[PDB]
Amino acid sequence: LATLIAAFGSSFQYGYNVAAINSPSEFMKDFYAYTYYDRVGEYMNEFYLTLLWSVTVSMFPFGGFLGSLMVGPLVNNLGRKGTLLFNNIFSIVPALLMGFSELAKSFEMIIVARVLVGICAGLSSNVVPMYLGELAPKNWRGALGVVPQLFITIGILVAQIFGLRSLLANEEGWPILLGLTGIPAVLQLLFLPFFPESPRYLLIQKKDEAAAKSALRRLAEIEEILEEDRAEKAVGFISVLKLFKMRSLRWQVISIIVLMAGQQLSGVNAIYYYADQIYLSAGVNEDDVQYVTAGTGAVNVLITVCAIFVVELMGRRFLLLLGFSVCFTACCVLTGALALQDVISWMPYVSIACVISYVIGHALGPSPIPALLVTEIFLQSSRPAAYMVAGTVHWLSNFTVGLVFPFIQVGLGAYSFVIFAVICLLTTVYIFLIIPE
Repeated sequence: LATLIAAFGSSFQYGYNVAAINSPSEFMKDFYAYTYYDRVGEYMNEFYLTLLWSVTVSMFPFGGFLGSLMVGPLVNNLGRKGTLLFNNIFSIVPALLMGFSELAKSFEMIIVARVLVGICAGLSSNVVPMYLGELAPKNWRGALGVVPQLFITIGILVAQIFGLRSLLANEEGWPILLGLTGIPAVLQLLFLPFFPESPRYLLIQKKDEAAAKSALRRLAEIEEILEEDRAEKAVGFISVLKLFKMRSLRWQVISIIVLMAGQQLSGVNAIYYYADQIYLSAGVNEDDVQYVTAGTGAVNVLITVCAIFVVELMGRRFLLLLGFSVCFTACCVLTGALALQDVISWMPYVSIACVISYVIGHALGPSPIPALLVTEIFLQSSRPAAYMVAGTVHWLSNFTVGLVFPFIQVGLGAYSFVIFAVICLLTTVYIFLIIPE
């Protein structure tokens, strides 16, 4: 039960690394600045420290983009569980890199570690539902729709409570907080080895029938069912180019690009990355920020443990529309209470509610649904190529929002969220006019 739950818990390690850089950030930037003139001797420019931190944060979703490309040759060779072991021992390297980063320097042990810890996440985000998908029985499969998403939300919360001002978030304790991401990796390297392998991979790729049957009975019925990896071999798979070329799939491709971009450019990760800096940016006391972000993640989990049943029962289109609308109206009123701060103390309580109300709205339609629709609206042939398009749009949008947002709230100030409302509005219009159930 516990190890069964901790088997797919690689999603937790993703959720951890997303918010893991929010809390220590204040104490971390100092580490950059004084390390700089402890070598060079001159102070680092105010902008370049902001440019360098934007890199630290945005290397993670960039690494995921690279790492998500490798999932194809890896699982076609190493296997599902095999690849899952590969990145785990490979996840220890960036983990201890940040943990011992206290010793030498940030320039490598952090930034180069962030891209390396991103490769693991972008890689597992495919393999994990892939490994769990082939193991699951025929009829009962899709119960995993919001299930790993729940673990991502917990990872965010854990990083926030461990990133509390009191516990690991401080000058001396932050490397322990960063390096703590390797603990569930070394924890998974224990329980997973005696977990069953992939039956579909062993029979088809490895051509071993005895290896497929033995792991099947743990759970020639399913054995002959795997002949659908033969029938599908003749059907072939559409390329990424032919996706755009096909007039049949155009309003599909256009939609997932809009959904994946809209989801990420909505500024959802702009929060979990920058939440500490976001709350400070309006009404919140320097002490209160570390406490309120921890609550924002708690709310996020409560909505996610809800939306698992809500997503399938309430429909695909409505929840999607309702979400981007809430995320739109929460941006206006926020940009908003940020704009005029003279009404304090009346304003800041509103701003905090706006961030919470945004999280709630995004955690229903915008976050879970787009990934689901790609599996549905695309045929088996175009499904592998469709995934890559959606994936590339997701990570690179995630990349840019993590990149530009410090410069946005620096440049646009209290208007920082105006660009997100424009996105939410444009997305809500598209998913209204075009996308049906």
